Amino acid sequence: ISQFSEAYNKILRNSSSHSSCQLVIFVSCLNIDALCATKMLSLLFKKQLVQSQIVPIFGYSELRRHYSQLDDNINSLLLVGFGGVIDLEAFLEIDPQEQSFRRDIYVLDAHRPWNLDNIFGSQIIQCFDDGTVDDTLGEQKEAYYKLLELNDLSKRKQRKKQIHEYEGVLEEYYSQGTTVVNSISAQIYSLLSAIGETNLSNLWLNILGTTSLDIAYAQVYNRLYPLLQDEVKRLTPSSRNSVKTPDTLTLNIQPDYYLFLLRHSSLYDSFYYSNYVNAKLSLWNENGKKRLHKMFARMGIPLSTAQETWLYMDHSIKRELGIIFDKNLDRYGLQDIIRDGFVRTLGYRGSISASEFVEALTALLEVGNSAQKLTNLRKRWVSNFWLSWDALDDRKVELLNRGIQLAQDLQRAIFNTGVAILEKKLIKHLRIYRLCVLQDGPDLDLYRNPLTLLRLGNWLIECCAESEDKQLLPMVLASIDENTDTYLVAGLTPRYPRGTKKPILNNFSMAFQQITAETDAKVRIDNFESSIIEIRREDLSPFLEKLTLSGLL
Amino acid sequence: PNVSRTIARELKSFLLEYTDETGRSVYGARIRTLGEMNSESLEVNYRHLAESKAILALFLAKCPEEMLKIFDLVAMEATELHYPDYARIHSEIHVRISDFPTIYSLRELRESNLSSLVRVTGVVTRRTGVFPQLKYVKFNCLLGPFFQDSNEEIRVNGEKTVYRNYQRVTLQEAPGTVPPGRLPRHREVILLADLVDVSKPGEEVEVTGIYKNNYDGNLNAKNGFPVFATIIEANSIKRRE
Repeated sequence: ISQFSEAYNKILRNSSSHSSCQLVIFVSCLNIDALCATKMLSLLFKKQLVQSQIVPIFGYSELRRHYSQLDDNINSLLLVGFGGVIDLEAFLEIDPQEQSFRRDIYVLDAHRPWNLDNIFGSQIIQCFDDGTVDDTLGEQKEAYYKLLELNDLSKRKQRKKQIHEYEGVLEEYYSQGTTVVNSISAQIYSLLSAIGETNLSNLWLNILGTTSLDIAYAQVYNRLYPLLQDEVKRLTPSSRNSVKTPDTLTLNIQPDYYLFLLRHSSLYDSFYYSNYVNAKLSLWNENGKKRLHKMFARMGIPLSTAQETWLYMDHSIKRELGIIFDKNLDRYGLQDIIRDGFVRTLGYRGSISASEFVEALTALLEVGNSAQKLTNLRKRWVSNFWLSWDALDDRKVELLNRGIQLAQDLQRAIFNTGVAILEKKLIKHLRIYRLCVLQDGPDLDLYRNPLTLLRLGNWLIECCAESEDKQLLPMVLASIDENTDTYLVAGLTPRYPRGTKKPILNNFSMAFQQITAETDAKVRIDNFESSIIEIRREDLSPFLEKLTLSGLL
Repeated sequence: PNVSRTIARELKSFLLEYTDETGRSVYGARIRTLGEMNSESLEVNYRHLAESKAILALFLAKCPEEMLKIFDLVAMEATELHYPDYARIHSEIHVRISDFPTIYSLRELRESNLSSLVRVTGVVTRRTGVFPQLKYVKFNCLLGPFFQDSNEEIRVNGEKTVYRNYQRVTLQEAPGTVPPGRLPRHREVILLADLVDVSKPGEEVEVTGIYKNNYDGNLNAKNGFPVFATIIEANSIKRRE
């Protein structure tokens, strides 16, 4: 509810000290956006050389272990991606200490709607709600100034009728789907441009941030291109090349493709594993696989030349890469492939597509790495976080490729198993919504991570619906290996075929909390996201039955 | 002859809009198949060609040599209209031409079979390894491209020459079908392009190749007479059958 620059000067005044500082910025959690945000944030701190503590939090339940344990001198705290949904004032408590409260916890979140207790009643925040939903948002505005603090019998009856009158519309609010308005990174950059830093790798961090989520909607991002492209116009390494030159040597616009790993993998394998194309062309089917080859017969690209790594393909095919696709792809309905994208060239190393980089980092997060076992695993993810954090750095590229050799493999897993599902037609159309469960599969170790099931779930909800009449219906998935029937189940959102009228607001967040409040059968919201929960095989089936009814949508 | 060009104008009509089994052109679907497979062998049934007209079928039993060269260029034309490409893929497709009775076996052959496409059948005997043949000649200059040959080469530069794999396989007549008191005579078989490696020793194979001679070749020492060699330049390959 504040100016970004002024919130900045506040976090400046409470900061400096000695033995300074002290602030712990919480990077959270598994979302690439977090990295994108906190890296340019951390670089900004290093600019004024302000000491910081940076914590890789996984579990939402895990945050309590930290904040309740170690805090001493820390008067100014910062947090990322948490608290937009569940309020930490009740969760942490707080317990006001010393107006002009000593500690300011900044909470940065893209999630909506905000918790009601957060924005109004200033204690721990210093909210980041600005500027996306301001709004009004008159529904939260009347939620308090009316409620607080609230012949005489008719005035009591009138008063109470008014109270429930506000409580109904208030109940409409805060019970709702969790949907990201704008990427937190973008706003950190809006905060950053007011201070005056135009830095190139910074901007690349923004591009990374925005393009973190295009796998899932945009939704506003379709109109974020002005806010990026203009900035790309606010700077330039050289008016003209001047090949290369070995330095600056920076990012530029190119006809990029939702196509998967075009530059770091072989072309044919790049269609065959791509996510948008696995749908429209029915590639899980042997009968459709051929249709790809017909694409190549249309392009005049040899099959043998399609099998070869993209660095080494002939030059003629490169110069025709932006034409041939126009000549052909239009006929297959694949006409939405070509985006205007961002590509940063490091020169003699190669170039990297904005999206593919994100595929590298995601790749890093799950691989390349009774409560003791889950804690130890979540711990392994915590360590792995930094292995992924390092790849963002420019000076070490040598491990970034270790991401990509993984990012390929994962797909080779994901695709494979994905097909293993469609052969058995495991989809249960049900009535109100679509649902699935993986009872058996190869290498569930890869599927342990929330984000792995976010991408498999994504390639599957994308596959089932082209569309593909009728009625985009949200999907459900489940997997188990070890940790005694943890059976991780993540919520999902429907995918429109590039024509998106409504955000549609994932409802699993609410539907799960209704069940936690009913019989709560081995239901665990331990994962940071409201869409993804844990379950046991003993209680999963009654849970599934209680999921089927009553349907909130 | 130039008149033969007009024949092309006919056979192209046979190549695409010809239908059978209630619609659904078969040769259109073959061109579509390779096509996607891009295996560069277009396959034309003799039954259908003979069904449309006996005049071309008669041309197959008279002079296959130059007519296949007339024909496959048109096949390349049909693939060109169906897939406006493959200027970059192989730029030649030589047609396979399925069963063509005849059905002369082995030991029954005469001079009457010269220059005329003839089916043969029998067991394969151990085959030579794959040694790229010269075919087309090209250089940066520096005369022009010189096709040589099948098989003379009279009367070398190289820069970028288009090689095509050669393989010579000796086809012996099937042991079961041998008339008593007779030895299993056998003939030389010359495979080309994709037909290579399709064969394996020990197996019976059905070949459509045309028959050839040249060129004495080499005896002139123990014969007594001007006797040519007998070599079947192969066309298609199929398992038995």
